[PDB]
Amino acid sequence: TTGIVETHFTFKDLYFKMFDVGAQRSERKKWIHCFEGVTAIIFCVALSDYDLVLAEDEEMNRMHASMKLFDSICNNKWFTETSIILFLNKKDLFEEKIKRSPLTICYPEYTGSNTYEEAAAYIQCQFEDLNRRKDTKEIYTHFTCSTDTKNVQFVFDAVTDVIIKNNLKECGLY
Amino acid sequence: ELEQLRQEAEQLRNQIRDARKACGDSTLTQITAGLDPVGRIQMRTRRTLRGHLAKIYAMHWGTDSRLLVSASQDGKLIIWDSYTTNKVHAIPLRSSWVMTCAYAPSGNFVACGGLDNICSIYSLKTREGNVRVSRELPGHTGYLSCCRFLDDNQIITSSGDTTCALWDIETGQQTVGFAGHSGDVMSLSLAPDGRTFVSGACDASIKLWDVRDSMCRQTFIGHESDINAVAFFPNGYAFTTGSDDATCRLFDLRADQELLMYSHDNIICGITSVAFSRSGRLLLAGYDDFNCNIWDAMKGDRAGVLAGHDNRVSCLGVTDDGMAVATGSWDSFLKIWN
Amino acid sequence: FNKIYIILFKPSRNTIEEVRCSTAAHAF
Amino acid sequence: TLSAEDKAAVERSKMIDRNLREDGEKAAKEVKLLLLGAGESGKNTIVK
Amino acid sequence: IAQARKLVEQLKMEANIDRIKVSKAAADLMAYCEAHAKEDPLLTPVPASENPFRE
Repeated sequence: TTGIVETHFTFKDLYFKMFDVGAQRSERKKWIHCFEGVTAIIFCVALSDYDLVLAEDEEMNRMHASMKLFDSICNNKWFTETSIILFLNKKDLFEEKIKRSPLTICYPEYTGSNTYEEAAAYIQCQFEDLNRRKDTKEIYTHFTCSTDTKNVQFVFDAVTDVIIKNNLKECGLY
Repeated sequence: ELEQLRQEAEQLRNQIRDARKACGDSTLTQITAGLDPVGRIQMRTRRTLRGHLAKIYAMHWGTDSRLLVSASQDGKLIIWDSYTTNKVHAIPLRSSWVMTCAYAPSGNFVACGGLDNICSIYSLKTREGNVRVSRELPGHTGYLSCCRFLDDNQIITSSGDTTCALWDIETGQQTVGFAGHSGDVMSLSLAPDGRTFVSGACDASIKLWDVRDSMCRQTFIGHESDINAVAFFPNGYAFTTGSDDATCRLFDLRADQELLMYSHDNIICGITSVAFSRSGRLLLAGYDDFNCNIWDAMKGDRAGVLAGHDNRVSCLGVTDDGMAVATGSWDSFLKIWN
Repeated sequence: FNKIYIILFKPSRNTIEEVRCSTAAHAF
Repeated sequence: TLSAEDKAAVERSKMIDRNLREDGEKAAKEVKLLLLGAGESGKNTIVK
Repeated sequence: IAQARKLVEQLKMEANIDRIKVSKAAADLMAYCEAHAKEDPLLTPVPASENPFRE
């Protein structure tokens, strides 16, 4: 059935629990305060979606919608001290499609070449600059893929950093 | 002839509005001006209930006016004997994202729901000792906001999929399905006779339904924001509503319009819950500013404050004998004022 | 004294971001 | 001073509270992460 | 378009609701409040001897 999906896994003696709420097709301003006390918010953004367009509007890049959703959930009144772990996915499809089409299709003021690195850093910067609260929260960004287990390692390290910094703030030492 | 249908609907709305205007010959405050004020009302925290380790989102008294149930985001459903503060049961839950609970009018069952879009029925009396699940009610595609019992075999639920529903507990299929709102239905209030019920939604409107027909009978507007809670007047022909515009409003069924608004200039936060007293004179409403204000329902002047919660006053309930009030907050503490 | 040297002269190191970046560099 | 049923209720309440304490202590030790994105956002792949 | 027809029919049904003037409804509410006032402890604090939540 639909609803929130709950996932458990143990990694280096830590029991990670994750809650997928993509099945919730309703107003998010009525249940998002339930997740007020979460260690981190893992946000997935597909890099290969700059060329694509959402069929609902036919003039709406899915990357712009991802940016809107990320900004909405980042600067929420409840997540004022919660860290966000960004996952820029499908780096390979981006690698070929940037060779085919420039990133100017999505952002009209890109002003750059068609190499993977410039566009990747550009999308990362455009996402991270949407963090208006640059004092009490941090964004950790990855590029995933690699068909490996480095993703859980990155999540573990980022969660450990979040926990340590939370303790430091609670002590006043940060 | 779609435009003809639009014109016909506009004509119907215009004539309904004309009837509503013609009904108005006075105001509730004008008639009640002669009545004597309640004066200051002061209640003290007699019993404080502890044990929840997260925000309490719901509660519901029992018909015996002694036992109540509390639901919290720690994933428990605790049943309290308020007289002695002794806990009776603590039901573990499949999911922790609970947003509502209810107590069967006989005392034999409880219900809970939340972000799993499932209503779950728990039988308090068991030959197995544990309060194990007696019934699951899938079918909603949104978070389940409220739920109430008609009898041991009938339950009404509302949800974020913009529809309410009646259920056959033994069958497990919905008998009657109420659609017609345009936003997430957030609360409902069953009448004492059990034949009708009102339900307010994020569409800034309330609708009155009869549970035999799945056909809306009346629709009330007037609020500017989401309807967070509704309570139904003891007489049976009126009901109050709280909302995010920091106001409560009293609607009368037999006049099909408002009768009074309860607000003040020094209040800006929204209302989380409203409830009436036994006679109906008192309107107790809980706010986001950690306070439960009491209004003279017949005049609109504030008559007291219940303070002592450190966080949002989520839920509010008055006993059937009308002797005490119970408040539950995000600070994980239930209190009993009396 | 060293810390004083940081606070008055070279005051561009008096940032929350640098401190959090180093504490991340601890075990990340 | 107290009835036998009253003592039984008291010890039942104490057992319930002790179990609640154990469950809270257990629930304290895990990390809760909120996963967000879109269907075609690599969300399923990152869960993988 | 069928939704429009259903909406029109529902509005027709709601139009024919028999209504009353504000005066009678207000009188009924006030009469109920006055009639059931003595059995409302939250208004009339009952003595400690009749209070089962006494401290």
